[PDB]
Amino acid sequence: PWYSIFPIDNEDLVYGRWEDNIIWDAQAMPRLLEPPVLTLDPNDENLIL
Amino acid sequence: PHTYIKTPTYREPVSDYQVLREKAASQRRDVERALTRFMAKTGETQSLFKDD
Amino acid sequence: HELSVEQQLYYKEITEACVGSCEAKRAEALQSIATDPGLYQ
Amino acid sequence: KLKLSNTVLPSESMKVVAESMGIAQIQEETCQLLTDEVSYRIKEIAQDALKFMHMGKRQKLTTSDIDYALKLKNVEPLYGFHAQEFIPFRFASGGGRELYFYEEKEVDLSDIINTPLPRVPLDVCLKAHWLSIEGCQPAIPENPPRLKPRSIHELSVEQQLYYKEITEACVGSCEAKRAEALQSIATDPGLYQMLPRFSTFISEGVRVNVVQNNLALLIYLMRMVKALMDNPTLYLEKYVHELIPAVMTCIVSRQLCLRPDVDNHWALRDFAARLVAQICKHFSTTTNNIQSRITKTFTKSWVDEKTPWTTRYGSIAGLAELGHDVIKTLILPRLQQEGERIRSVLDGPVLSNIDRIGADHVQSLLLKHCAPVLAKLRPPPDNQDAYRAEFGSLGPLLCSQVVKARAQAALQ
Amino acid sequence: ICKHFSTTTNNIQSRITKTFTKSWVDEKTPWTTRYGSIAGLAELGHDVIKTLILPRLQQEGERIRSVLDGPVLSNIDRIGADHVQ
Repeated sequence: PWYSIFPIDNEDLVYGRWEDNIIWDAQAMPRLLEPPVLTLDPNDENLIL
Repeated sequence: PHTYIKTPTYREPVSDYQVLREKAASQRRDVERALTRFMAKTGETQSLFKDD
Repeated sequence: HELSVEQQLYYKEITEACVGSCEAKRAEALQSIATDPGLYQ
Repeated sequence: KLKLSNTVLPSESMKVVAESMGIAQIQEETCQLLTDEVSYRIKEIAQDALKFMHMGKRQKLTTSDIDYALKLKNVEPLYGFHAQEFIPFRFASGGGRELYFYEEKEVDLSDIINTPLPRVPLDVCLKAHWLSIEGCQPAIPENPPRLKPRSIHELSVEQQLYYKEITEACVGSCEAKRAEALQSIATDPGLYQMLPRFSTFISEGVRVNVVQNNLALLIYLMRMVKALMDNPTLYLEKYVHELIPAVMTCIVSRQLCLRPDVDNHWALRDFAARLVAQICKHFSTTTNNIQSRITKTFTKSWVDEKTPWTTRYGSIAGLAELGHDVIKTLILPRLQQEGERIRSVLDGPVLSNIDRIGADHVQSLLLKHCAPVLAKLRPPPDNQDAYRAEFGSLGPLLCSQVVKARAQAALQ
Repeated sequence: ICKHFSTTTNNIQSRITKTFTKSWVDEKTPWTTRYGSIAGLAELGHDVIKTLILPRLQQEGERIRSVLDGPVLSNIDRIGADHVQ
C-alpha cells in the first residue's frame, strides 16, 4: 500500500478540542475568541485546489 | 519490522489533466445552473413553453 | 482558491437570501443548498 | 524519620513450652531470658539468609536459604528432629516439614499413595532474542510492551501492508495462511491502533456477506472474531458495539445458499457464533446492558410465532449456551411448545423444505440440555416413564444421557 | 450529525455525550443550559436516557423545590424550570 488503502480522517475532528469553541455563557466567556481565516484544506477531494 | 521500524503514507493524488478539466468544467456548469435556477425562481420569470 | 465570479455571485445571493428579508427567497435558497450537485468548493 | 523497634517472641509462648517439657515453676525473668536469646538467633539467621537471597539473585527468601544460613552458623538444617550423635545426617537439609496451620493433623495412609504425582517441569534451556535493534526495542513477545498541510494516515505502510496481508489471508484461500494469520491476530501486541479497520472489515463483511449466504466467508470472519477476542493486549469493548450484531446475525439469520448439506456447518456457524456470544457476555460486563439485551432478543426470537426454522434453531442454540442457571430458569416452562412444533413438522408431508431438518436439530439440542438440567437438580430415580410427565420427548434416551454424564462424573 | 458521522476514529458521539453530561450533572448551571443538555441527551436515543437521565431523576425534587414553593415567584426561573420538567 504505497499510497493509502484507507481514507484519511479530519485531524481537527479526530484530534482538536473543538469543544473549546462551544460558547457556554455569552457574558462569562472563559477565553477570548478570534476571527477565523479560511484555510482551504487540500486533503479533501472535490476541491479543485 | 513492524516491531522496531516505521514510515508515513499519503493519500492518492489525482494529477491528471483530463479529469481536472472535467472536474472544473462540471463544477462551473453546475454552479451556474444552480445560480440561474435560483434567480429565475425568486423573481419575475418568462418561459418558452406555456406555463413552464 | 479564490471563488470564480459565477460561484462568488451564487455565494452572495444564497447567503443574503438567508438573512431575513423575506421567507420565500429563504425557502428557495434552502431548497437550493439541499438539492444542488456541485456546491463543493 | 525511622521508628525502628526490636520485636521479640512473646514470653507467654515460652512458658507453655517449658511446662509442656517437665520444667515447671519458671520465673518471669527466667522466661524473658529465653525469648531474647532465641529472638536474636532468628534475627541472626534471617539477616544471614538474606545473604543467600541476594547471592542467588532472587527477591524472595526461599525455604532453602534458611537451610544454608543454618549450616553457615554450624547448626544442622534439620528442623523436625535433632540427632545428638549427628552421624546419620551431618548438616544435610531434609527440606523442612510440609505442615500448615489449617491442616487436618491426621490422614489415611492410602490417600497419599493413590494421589497422582505432580509433573516434573521442563529442564533449563537457552533461548536468545533481541532487547535492542540499533537502539530500538522490538515488540516481540519476549519483550514487555492558506492551505492546511497534507495529512498522513495514522498507519505506517508496513502496518498497512500487514493489514492487507492479514485480511487477504483471513479470507481463507489457503488453510496454513489462515491459521498463521489467526495466530498473528491472537498475539500481535501492536494490533491496537489498527483495530477500528479490523472491526469495520468484520462488520461490513458479514452484512454484505449475508446478502448471498456465503458460509466460508462467514466461518472465516467468526474465526477472526475469536482470534481478536483472546488477544490480551488490545482493548475491545470500544468496538464490541460493532462485533455483537455481527455474531447475532450469524446465529439468527436464514441461509440464502443450499438449505441442507452445509446445515451441518450451519449448526457450527451457529455453534461458533454462540460460543463467541457467550464469551462476549462473559467479558465486557456492566449493569444490565449487554447480557440482558442479548437475552431479551433471544427470548423474543423464541416466543415469536411461526418463525423461520433456521432462525429458530440458531436462537435455540444461542439461549442454550448461556450457562448453568440460564437453562435452569428459561427452558423450563416451554417444553409443550417445542413438542407441538416437532409434531407439526412431522404431520405435514412437505419434506423438500428445510423445516424437518431444523426441527430435528432443535429437538436434539433441547433434549441434551434438558438431560443435565435434570442430572444437575434431582436424583436419577425413576428414569423410565416419569419423563412422560414432560410430554415424553427424550424419556429413557434422556435417562441414558444422564447415566453417561454420571459415568463421566465417576471418572472425574 | 452524530448519527451520520460518528465513527470509532471520530469519537463524535462519546465526546458530545460527555460535554452534555458534565454540563448536566454539574450544579450552578442555568435552567436554559440544563434544558439544552437534557434535550440533546434525550434526542440521542433510548439507552442514553437509560444510563444518563434516569440516575439523576432525584434532581426533579431539587427542581420542584423552586416550583411548588418559591419565595420569588415573579422571576424567570419558573418558566424555565417547568419547561425542563
